[PDB]
Formats: sequence, C-alpha cells, structure tokens
Amino acid sequence: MSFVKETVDKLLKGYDIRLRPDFGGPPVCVGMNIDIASIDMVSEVNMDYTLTMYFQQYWRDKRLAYSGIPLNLTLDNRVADQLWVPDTYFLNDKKSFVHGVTVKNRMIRLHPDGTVLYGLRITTTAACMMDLRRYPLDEQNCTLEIESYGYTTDDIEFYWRGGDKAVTGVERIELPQFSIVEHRLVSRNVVFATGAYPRLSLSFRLKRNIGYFILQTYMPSILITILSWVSFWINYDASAARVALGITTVLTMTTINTHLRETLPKIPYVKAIDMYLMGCFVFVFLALLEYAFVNYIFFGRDVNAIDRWSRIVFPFTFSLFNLVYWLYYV
Amino acid sequence: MRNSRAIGVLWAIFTICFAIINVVVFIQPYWVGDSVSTPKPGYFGLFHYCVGSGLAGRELTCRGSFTDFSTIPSSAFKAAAFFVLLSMVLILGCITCFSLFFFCNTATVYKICAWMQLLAALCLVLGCMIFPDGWDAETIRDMCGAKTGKYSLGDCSVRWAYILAIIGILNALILSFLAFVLGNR
Amino acid sequence: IKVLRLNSNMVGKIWIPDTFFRNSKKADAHWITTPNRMLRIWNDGRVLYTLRLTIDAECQLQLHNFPMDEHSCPLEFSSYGYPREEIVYQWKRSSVEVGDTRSWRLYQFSFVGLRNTTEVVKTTSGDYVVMSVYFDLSRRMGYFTIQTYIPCTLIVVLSWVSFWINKDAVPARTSLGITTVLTMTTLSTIARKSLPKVSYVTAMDLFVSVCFIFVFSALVEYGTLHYFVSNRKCLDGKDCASFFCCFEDCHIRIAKMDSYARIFFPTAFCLFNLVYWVSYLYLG
Amino acid sequence: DLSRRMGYFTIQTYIPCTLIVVLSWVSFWINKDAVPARTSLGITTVLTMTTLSTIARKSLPKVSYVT
Amino acid sequence: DSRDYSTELSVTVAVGASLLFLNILAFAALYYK
Ligand SMILES: CCCCCCCC/C=C/CCCCCCCC(=O)O[C@H](COC(=O)CCCCCCCCCCCCCCC)COP(=O)(O)OC[C@@H](O)CO
Ligand SMILES: CCCCCCCC/C=C/CCCCCCCC(=O)O[C@H](COC(=O)CCCCCCCCCCCCCCC)COP(=O)(O)OC[C@@H](O)CO
Ligand SMILES: CCCCCCCC/C=C\CCCCCCCC(=O)O[C@H](COC(=O)CCCCCCCCCCCCCCC)COP(=O)(O)OC[C@@H](O)CO
Ligand SMILES: CCCCCCCCCCCC(=O)OC[C@H](COP(=O)([O-])O)OC(=O)CCCCCCCCCCC
Ligand SMILES: *[C@@H]1O[C@H](CO)[C@@H](O[C@@H]2O[C@H](CO)[C@@H](O)[C@H](O)[C@H]2NC(C)=O)[C@H](O)[C@H]1NC(C)=O
Ligand SMILES: CC(C)CCC[C@@H](C)[C@H]1CC[C@H]2[C@@H]3CC=C4C[C@@H](O)CC[C@]4(C)[C@H]3CC[C@]12C
Ligand SMILES: CCCCCCCCCCCCCCCC(=O)O
Ligand SMILES: CCCCCCCCCCCCCCCC(=O)O
Ligand SMILES: CCCCCCCCCCCCCCCC
Ligand SMILES: CCCCCCCCCCCCCCCC
Ligand SMILES: CCCCCCCCCCCCCCCC
Ligand SMILES: CCCCCCCCCCCCCCCC
Ligand SMILES: CCCCCCCCCCCCCCCC
Ligand SMILES: *[C@@H]1O[C@H](CO)[C@@H](O)[C@H](O)[C@H]1NC(C)=O
Ligand SMILES: CCCCCCCCCC
Ligand SMILES: CCCCCCCCCC
Ligand SMILES: CCCCCCCCCC
Ligand SMILES: CCCCCC
Ligand SMILES: CCCCCC
Ligand SMILES: CCCCCC
Ligand SMILES: CCCCCC
Ligand SMILES: CCCCCC
Repeated sequence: MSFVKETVDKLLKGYDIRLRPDFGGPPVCVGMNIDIASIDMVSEVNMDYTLTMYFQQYWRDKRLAYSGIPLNLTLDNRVADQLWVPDTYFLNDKKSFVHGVTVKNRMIRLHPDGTVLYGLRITTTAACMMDLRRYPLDEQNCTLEIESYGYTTDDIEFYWRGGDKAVTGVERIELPQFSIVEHRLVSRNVVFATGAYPRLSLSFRLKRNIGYFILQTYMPSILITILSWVSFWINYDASAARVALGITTVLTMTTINTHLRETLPKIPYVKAIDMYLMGCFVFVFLALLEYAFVNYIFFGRDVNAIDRWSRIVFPFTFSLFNLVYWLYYV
Repeated sequence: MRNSRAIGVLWAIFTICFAIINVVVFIQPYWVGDSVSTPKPGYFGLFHYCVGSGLAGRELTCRGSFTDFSTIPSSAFKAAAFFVLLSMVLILGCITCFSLFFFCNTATVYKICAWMQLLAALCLVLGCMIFPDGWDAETIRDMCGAKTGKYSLGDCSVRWAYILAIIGILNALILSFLAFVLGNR
Repeated sequence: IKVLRLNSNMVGKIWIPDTFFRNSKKADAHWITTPNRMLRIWNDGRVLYTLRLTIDAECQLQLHNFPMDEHSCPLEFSSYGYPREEIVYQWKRSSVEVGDTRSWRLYQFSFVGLRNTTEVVKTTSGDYVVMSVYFDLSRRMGYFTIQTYIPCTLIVVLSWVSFWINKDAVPARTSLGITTVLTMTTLSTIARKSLPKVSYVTAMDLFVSVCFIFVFSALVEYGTLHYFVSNRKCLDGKDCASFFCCFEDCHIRIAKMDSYARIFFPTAFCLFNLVYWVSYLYLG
Repeated sequence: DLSRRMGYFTIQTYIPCTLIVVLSWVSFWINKDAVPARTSLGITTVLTMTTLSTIARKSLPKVSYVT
Repeated sequence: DSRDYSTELSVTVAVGASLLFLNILAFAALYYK
C-alpha cells in the first residue's frame, strides 16, 4: 500500500503542467478514440446535432513513468487536474458540456510504461450544414472536427488509434428520422502560411427516412389531385357540383399546405416537397379553370371536346410531372 | 340446392380459415428458427426478427416491423412481405365480396372469389419464392450461419410459419378451383 | 459514538465510488439552501453515502404500436473508470423501494412493474459491471379514443351516408364526399402532434390512412355511378373459358351500384377494424 | 450586409394568392343563373384566402406596421 | 427447448394435412356428378 503511495507521490512532484512532454523534443503523438452513446437530436432548423460520446485520448509521457507496479493505476479523476493534457477542441462546436453527476464524468489512467489514457463523457452540439434542396429525399454529410487550439504539427500530432476501429457504437444508434449509412475517419493537416495544424474528422452520412411523408404528405396530395380529375366525368351542366368539387379540392390542398409547414422545420428554404405541393396546387387550379372554359363556351355563350381531352391530358400530364420529379430528385 | 348450399357454406368457412392462416403467418415471426449449429439463438420472419442479446437468457430482444421498411434488413424481405400483404388484401376482399351474394347471382360472386383466391395463392407463392433470397443479409448471415445464403439453409433450422405458408398456398389453390367449379354448377 | 454522521462539505476528502448513470443525458443535484448530499460512518468500518438526484434518463421508445405501445424504460449505472476487477456493485436485495404510485407523475402512462438486472459489459477500456432497473409502463388509450378513433370512424360513417342519398342529388353527394375528405385531412393534420417527428408510421397513422382511403373510395364510387347512369346513356362442363371468365356480353347492372356499396363499405370497414384491433391488441 | 431570399415566400404566398384571385375571376364567366355555384365559389375563395393569410406572419416578429 | 422444434413442426404439419384433407374431400364430393 505505502509503496504505491510514495510512488505516486514522487510521480506528482517534479511535474510541470505548464510544459508539455518532451518540450525540446519531437512532437507528442496523441491517439484518439470515440465511443458514441447516443445522438440525442438532429435539427434542420438550427443545422446542428447533439452527440453524447466517450472521447478518449492516449499519449506517452516520460515524466509519468513508474516501475515495480505491474498493476495498472486508475487514479481519481481529480488527479487529471494536476496532469498535462492536449489542447484538443472541436471547431464546429456551438455548445458542449461534461456530465457532473454523481462525480465529474472524467477518467485518467496511467500505465507502467508511462502512458496516459484520458477519457471524458462529452455531450456536444456539433454543427453541420444540411443541403435541404432535396428535402425529404436528402442525405446529410455531418462531421465532427477535432483540432489543437495553439500547437502546430511541429509540437503535437493527432492520429486515430485503432485505425478504422477508432470509432465504435455507431450500430447502437437509432435516430428517429435518419438512418446512418456510413462513417469515415480522416486524419490530415491544415496548412497555413505560418504553419500546419493537425486535424481529425469523423464524418457520418445520414439518410432520411420518408415513409412518414409518403403516407401523410404525398399520398393525400395525389388522391386530392385525382379527386379533382373526378370533375371531368361530371355532367357539364352540374355547375354547383363541379364548382364545389373543384374549389373544395383547392381548399383541401391549401389546408394540407398550411398545416404541413406547421410541422416541418422552421426554415424559409425552398425544398422538393414545396415543389411537389405547388405542382399539385397548379393541377387542381387548372382543373377548376377547365370548367370555367367549359361553362363559358357551351352553356354560357356526345361529350364536349374539352372534357374529352382533359380526361386523358390531366392524368397523362400529372404522370409525366411525377416521372420528371422523381427522376430529377432521385 | 341443399347440397350446393351446404358446400357453399363450408367453402366460406374454409376461406375464412385460410384468411386467418394468412394473417397468422404474416404477423408471426416463426419462419426460421435457430439450430444446434446456429451461432446464436433467435428467429426471423418476413419483417420481424428476434436476436439473442448475448447472455444466458438473451431477453428475446426483437426489432423489425413492416410499418418501417427502414428496419427490414434486406430488399427481398420487403418484396416477400409486400406480396403476402397483397394476398391478405385479396382474400379479405373476397370475404367482403361474400356480401354480394345478397344481390348478385351466386355464380358471378363465386367466380370473383375464385380469381381473388387464385391471385392470393399466386402472391403467396411469389412471397415464398423471394423470401429465401433475403437470407444472405448481414443480420441473417450473423444469425443463421456464415454458410447461410440465397436458398442455402446452412447451420440454421426452419419453423412452422414457412411450411404453413405452403399449406395456405395449397388451400388457396384448392379453394380457387372449388369456387370456379361452384360458379358453373 | 457508533454512528458518526458527516457534514456534506469534507466528503470530497473521503474517496467515493465513481458511480455514474450510463443512460442519462442530464442529471443534477439541488444545492440550496445547503447541499443535498449526506454521508455516515460506522466504526465497524462501514460508509453510507446518499444523494438527491433528478435524472432525465433516456428511454428508446418503440412507437410502432402507438397508442397501444408498452415500454420497459431502463436506468443503468456503473463505475466510470474502475473495471470489474477494481469495483463490483450489488443490491440491498429484497426488491427495490418505491413510494405510492397514485402520487406519481404518470398521466399518459400507467406503472405496471419493476425489475432489476446486472451484467458485465466489454468496453475497450476494460470490462465494467453495469446494473440496471427496468420500469414497465403501459400507455392509456383514453385520450386517443375520443380525439382520433371515434371522430375518424364517425366521419367514415358520414361518408357512407352518401350511399343512401338520391343519386340525382349531384351537388349534395359531391359536397358530402369532398367535405368528408377535407374533414379527414383536418383530423389527420393533428393526429401526430403528441408523437415525436418519427419517420415510420404508427398504428394510429395506419388507421387514419385507411379511413382516408375509405372516404376517397366513396367519392370515387359516386363519380363512377354518376358517369354511367347519365353521361354514358372442352373438358368439364363447357369451354375452359366458360369455367373461368363469365365475361358474358361484357355494365347493365351498374345502376344498382349503391346497393352493393351499402353492404360492401360497412363490411369492409368492419373486417379492417376486426383484423387491425386483433393484430394490435392480442396477436401483437 | 444581408439580402433576403424571396423564392420561398414567392411559392408560399405570392403564387397561391394570385391563383386564388384568378379563380375568383372565374366566377365572372360562370352563368349568372348558377346562384349556388357562383356563391359557393366566391365565399369559399374568401375562406381560402383567409386560410392563406395566416401563414404570412409565421417567420416574422409581430411588428405593428405591415410588410 | 433450446433448438427443440419437432413438436411444433409436427403438429403444424398434422393440422395442415387435416385441413387440406377436408378441402380436397369437399372438392371431390362436388366433382362427382
Ligand atoms: C370460422 C367461422 C366462420 C363463421 C362464418 C359463417 C358465415 C357463413 C356464410 C356463408 C355465405 C356464403 C354461403 C353460400 C351462399 C350461397 C347463396 C345463398 O345461400 O343464397 C343467397 C345468399 O344467402 C345468404 O344469406 C348468405 C349471404 C352472405 C353472408 C356472408 C356476408 C359476409 C359477412 C362477413 C364475413 C365475416 C367472416 C369472418 C368473421 C370472423 C340469397 O339468395 P337470393 O336469391 O336472395 O340472392 C339473389 C340472387 O338470387 C340473384 O338476385
Ligand atoms: C377592386 C379594387 C381593390 C383595390 C385595393 C385598394 C386597397 C387600398 C390599400 C390600403 C392599404 C392600407 C394600409 C394601412 C392599413 C394599416 C392601418 C394602420 O397602420 O394602423 C393604424 C391606422 O390608423 C388608426 O389608428 C385608426 C384608423 C383605422 C384605419 C385602418 C384602415 C384599414 C384598411 C382599410 C381598407 C378597407 C378597404 C375596403 C374595401 C371593401 C395606425 O396605427 P396606430 O396609430 O393606432 O398605432 C401605431 C401603429 O400603427 C404602429 O404600427
Ligand atoms: C382505392 C385507391 C387506394 C389507394 C392505393 C393504395 C395506396 C397505398 C398507400 C401507401 C403505399 C404506397 C407505396 C409506397 C412505396 C414506397 C415504399 C418505400 O419504403 O420506399 C422508400 C423510398 O424509396 C427509395 O428509396 C427511392 C425511390 C423513391 C420513390 C418513392 C415512391 C413514393 C410514391 C408516393 C406514394 C403514392 C401512392 C399513391 C397511389 C394511389 C424506401 O424505403 P426506406 O429504406 O427509405 O425506409 C423508410 C421507411 O421505412 C420509413 O418508414
Ligand atoms: C363503423 C362501425 C363499424 C366499425 C366499428 C369499429 C369500432 C369503432 C372504432 C374503433 C375505435 C373505437 O371506437 O374504440 C376503440 C377501443 C379500443 O380501446 P381498448 O378497448 O383497446 O382499451 O375499442 C376497441 O377495442 C375496438 C373494438 C373494435 C372491434 C372491431 C369491430 C368488430 C365488428 C364485427 C366484426 C365481425
Ligand atoms: C494493464 O493494462 C495494459 C495495457 O492496457 C495491459 O496490457 C495488455 O494486456 C492484454 C491482456 O492482459 C494483452 O493481450 C496485451 O498484449 C497487453 N498489451 C497491450 C499493449 O495491450 C495489461 O494486460 C493490463 N494488466 C492486467 C490485465 O493485469
Ligand atoms: C378491408 C380489406 C379490403 C383490407 C383490410 C386490410 C388490413 C387488415 C391490413 C392493411 C394494412 C395492414 C397492416 C400493415 C402493417 C402491419 C405491421 C405489422 O407489424 C403487423 C400487421 C400490420 C398492423 C397490418 C395489419 C393488417 C392491415 C391493417
Ligand atoms: C392566368 C390564367 C388567367 C385565367 C383567367 C380566367 C379565364 C377563364 C375563362 C376563359 C373563358 C374562355 C374565353 C375564350 C373563349 C374563346 O376563345 O372563344
Ligand atoms: C389543359 C389542356 C387540355 C385541354 C385541351 C383543350 C383542347 C380543346 C380543343 C377544342 C377547341 C374548340 C372548342 C370550341 C368548339 C366549338 O366551336 O364549339
Ligand atoms: C412506407 C411505409 C409502409 C407503409 C405501409 C402502409 C400500408 C397501408 C395499407 C393500405 C390499405 C388500404 C386498404 C383500402 C381498402 C379498404
Ligand atoms: C374515459 C375512458 C376513455 C373514453 C371512453 C369512451 C368515451 C365515450 C365514447 C362515446 C362514443 C359515442 C358513439 C356514438 C355513436 C352514435
Ligand atoms: C341499418 C339500416 C337498414 C335499412 C334496411 C332497408 C333496406 C336496405 C337493405 C340494405 C341494408 C344494409 C345495411 C348494412 C349495415 C349498415
Ligand atoms: C429559387 C426558386 C424560387 C421559385 C421560383 C418560381 C418557380 C416557378 C413557379 C411557377 C408557379 C406556377 C405558375 C403556374 C401558372 C399557371
Ligand atoms: C426579382 C424576383 C421577382 C420574382 C417575381 C415574383 C412574382 C410573384 C407572382 C406575382 C405575379 C402577378 C402577375 C399577375 C398577372 C395577372
Ligand atoms: C432484484 O435483485 C435482488 C437482489 O439481487 C433479487 O433478490 C431479486 O430477486 C431481483 N428481482 C426483483 C424483482 O426484485
Ligand atoms: C413551382 C412548381 C411548378 C411545378 C410544375 C407545375 C405544373 C405544370 C403542369 C403542366
Ligand atoms: C421539380 C421539377 C418539376 C418540373 C415540372 C416540368 C413540367 C412537367 C409537366 C409538363
Ligand atoms: C378518378 C377518375 C374517376 C373516373 C370515373 C369513372 C371513369 C369511367 C371510365 C370508363
Ligand atoms: C386549362 C384549360 C384550357 C382550355 C383551353 C381551351
Ligand atoms: C375516355 C376515357 C379516357 C381514360 C383516360 C385514363
Ligand atoms: C406515384 C404517382 C402516381 C400518380 C398516378 C397518376
Ligand atoms: C404512373 C407513373 C409514376 C412514375 C413514378 C416514378
Ligand atoms: C354509429 C353508427 C350508427 C348507425 C345507425 C344505423
């Protein structure tokens, strides 16, 4: 017992937090690992995503070397106050914190060879832009960029420990609207005139799931558009019936539009769903305008020619519009 | 007329039983079960599947639903379940069309369910064909053995739902032909 | 003094375990008017350490069967840094202490049962012992019965009302069908506001979609009836085709489409409801 | 210096409003004897315009002056 | 049970065979004139 105590006591003294390991020597190589516990929420409105993870660094320090103690030492987390750590930080962060209950969720581990493993439980609201031009038929390219604030590559280097096995726990994630397709690791150096700074990047590709929209946005619009075409088979003298059907279909599309935007993200950005709804709106508008023409020409001024041609053109043109839309956006 | 009435009623009973069987096999996940050579315990159906957690009891953790295509771990399963659901819709359409016996002549309604039962059998047959093709998925490969693949049973067993699907196919074909002959009589 | 109760300040001097709750996105302890932490020592060599916590623990809710969904929400904890060889946890045994359920803040859910479990995880930095408590919760359907199911069913019935209206009342039946469609859309808009923005549809979404298809089918049925009534005008037995497609002549018997609809639509809806409720309540 | 993008608001308000107004005009070509048709068209057009008017001030503060 | 799926498979085959026997019995009864 006492031998361990005096070992750690001599380890702590003579150690300067203000100086990095091998200050006059080569840069210290820091391996980095991540274990994602839960991506809590991904926001299109704010263009960000909250991510809870076990971040781990790993670096060799000669000053913290001890011998005669084959057992690994998991010191108290408060000991991390007295030990030097990298200046790692996330560039695309908007807000982040470390969980404090019951004790500060942090860990420092020493090894007999003098290596340090420094782990933290970080909940960070990272930022990623989202090309919503094809929403909801869109795939996002969200990233976590990890870099050193002050040191250049000459003073500190970052690499992924374990290679492609650096990041785990992605399979444990089940987002409520997105489906993770792939994750990629990139280790590089950003070069400026003064010097090159190390950087790591953890990039997830997220595919959006559309079955919600397919069943409550697209299918209602298609069926209201077809119910609008039902007008062309109603007898031309039935002005009340045909006008009521057309105007109520227009009102129903307006209702779908107005109440949809209440639920989708609050962004004045033009999206694919907006084009689809606008096209269906134009189609129902033209369906009512068709009866305007019909009532003026024949009643106002052996099915008539306008209904005869409408019955084929409107379904055919709507099918062509659907084909172009789905081919362009998919 | 007595004999025709009796056989018609019995045919209705059998069609209802076939519809119940179709619902049971569609919802239930016991199409493929684990085996002695299987690496882990579990069982997968058309869309739903239970996987061994990785401990003594395994908790029978399950995930997968036809309501969520994103959770079905293959494109062959999404087609097989779709065909089985189409069969469900057709047989239920016939069960509704029993109501048309009130007004329409008997022969026409009998023939209409004859074609609906034939189409239900065809869709169920197609679902049974494409269902094995999805056994090559990563989840199924991890479950029913590495050797398991497209139509390759491998280190894994087969459970009652898969054979009951073929039983329902046979029942559907028999009922379709029975209704066809009833219509002309 | 056999029991030395301790102040809440110097507890930091005494080593305490690194117990942290794994499935917690945010937790805290209230600090006023004093810290809400206590410690006690017993000269036999025992330490007791009690806190006050309000954990917003996560719970992955599988809302596929919403509002018929039952959940088993977990609450897990383990040492943050010490593997199994360094710390091992355990229960007091003899169940877990819970107060009266009637005073709990469970409105949308009803408490059912409590369970405890322990296991060892295989994380990269050693193998930690994790202990979990599962709370079983069952949702109450009463709000969704009056908000969604009964209004949707009654709107479908009002769509069926069109079959008993005279066929020549074109504006009446057209307005009835299209306004039923509009009302169903209005209900469908609010059906999802309680739920999160989940991308797969639920049981209630499927119910609403089927009701929308039923009212759409009723309006299409009237349109079909209106167009045709006014605007238009070998081996066994015999042939193999005779055994199959009657297709005789072909419709002559289409003016009586309303009589067919009057039975078909209620019967189809009843069958859909039977299968849906049996599947989601008992057989699922 | 920031310049607003107007295409979103274009498709949201300017085109639907213009088309509801063109549909109102559609009444002028319907036969005058069709009292229920023209009355329903006019009043439901007013209702649709009322429904559209509410979504105007959905991404804006409650400035007393009008935009 | 572990991997024991003999009884369930056997009883499923038995009830399916019984149902098919009833179906083909009715069909054969109708086929005869
Ligand atoms: C597993 C247990 C299941 C128990 C269910 C038992 C139900 C069994 C019913 C079989 C019906 C088919 C039998 C064959 C019918 C043969 C025909 C028959 O019997 O006579 C006709 C119908 O009679 C009739 O009332 C029969 C009318 C059809 C009754 C069936 C309606 C569908 C009800 C929804 C089904 C739900 C099932 C699932 C529930 C769990 C009436 O002659 P009618 O000259 O006037 O016609 C006009 C025409 O002559 C030309 O104008
Ligand atoms: C077919 C041909 C159609 C052509 C179409 C022609 C259309 C003609 C355009 C008009 C634009 C109207 C713009 C002005 C409307 C807004 C009126 C307004 O500004 O509010 C108060 C008006 O005065 C007042 O208090 C009290 C006086 C109230 C006068 C409000 C006028 C309302 C608009 C009347 C339109 C009716 C049209 C009828 C057609 C049937 C002033 O705020 P107050 O100082 O209190 O506090 C400060 C607060 O205003 C800070 O924002
Ligand atoms: C009497 C008349 C009655 C009406 C007729 C019956 C109407 C029936 C209703 C609904 C079913 C319609 C079929 C829908 C087929 C679409 C099925 C599908 O899932 O396709 C996805 C997109 O495809 C892709 O990747 C790329 C292809 C995209 C093309 C999507 C097609 C949508 C068409 C819009 C539907 C209009 C239907 C209206 C018919 C009248 C792929 O899945 P994914 O892995 O992303 O998992 C996400 C998911 O699981 C989250 O819930
Ligand atoms: C339009 C008239 C015919 C169709 C009516 C269908 C039922 C009414 C709509 C369904 C929803 C409703 O009103 O009640 C739902 C509740 C569910 O609550 P709980 O009992 O599960 O707690 O109650 C239920 O459990 C619903 C039971 C419904 C059974 C299915 C209908 C059976 C009809 C005969 C079939 C042969
Ligand atoms: C103390 O920790 C070190 C490094 O974390 C362990 O060293 C590894 O131990 C495992 C299993 O014991 C071996 O498979 C590896 O080859 C060892 N080296 C490395 C670099 O991983 C060491 O075993 C731990 N001490 C124990 C378990 O008593
Ligand atoms: C009335 C006739 C014509 C058609 C009726 C078809 C009904 C019974 C069908 C249509 C859609 C079906 C549902 C589609 C998806 C699922 C999810 C699955 O995990 C359980 C079964 C369940 C919940 C199905 C139950 C049966 C269902 C409701
Ligand atoms: C942008 C669209 C404007 C629509 C304006 C409403 C016109 C609908 C009624 C047109 C009636 C037909 C008039 C022309 C008849 C003819 O050419 O002989
Ligand atoms: C929306 C595009 C589809 C509608 C196409 C309309 C084609 C109309 C062709 C007939 C034009 C002549 C109508 C007047 C006939 C008359 O002299 O009475
Ligand atoms: C894209 C996710 C899958 C959603 C599956 C929806 C199935 C809807 C079934 C509709 C059945 C309509 C029957 C209408 C006639 C009664
Ligand atoms: C409080 C428990 C949940 C709600 C129970 C049912 C509420 C009342 C239902 C009334 C249904 C009226 C149907 C009328 C049909 C003509
Ligand atoms: C429930 C009203 C019965 C009215 C009977 C009058 C003759 C019409 C026969 C068809 C009745 C079918 C009712 C189907 C269940 C609502
Ligand atoms: C960044 C693009 C903004 C959208 C620009 C307008 C797109 C085209 C609008 C067409 C609206 C339909 C007019 C139909 C008139 C009959
Ligand atoms: C610089 C971009 C300008 C975009 C123009 C938006 C036009 C919105 C539609 C208004 C069209 C009114 C025409 C009325 C003709 C009767
Ligand atoms: C919970 O854990 C205790 C102690 O391990 C055990 O006695 C008990 O059976 C477990 N289950 C329940 C329901 O309390
Ligand atoms: C702004 C989206 C316009 C989509 C096309 C409108 C329908 C044209 C049908 C000929
Ligand atoms: C979103 C792009 C839609 C293009 C519409 C082109 C008109 C097709 C119908 C004539
Ligand atoms: C959805 C279009 C409504 C069609 C009415 C019936 C058309 C009959 C054409 C033979
Ligand atoms: C949109 C209807 C146009 C008809 C031209 C005669
Ligand atoms: C005259 C009937 C045309 C139908 C086009 C779908
Ligand atoms: C998927 C779009 C279908 C449109 C049919 C007119
Ligand atoms: C009816 C044609 C639909 C095309 C969808 C890509
Ligand atoms: C709620 C259904 C009422 C039916 C009356 C015949």
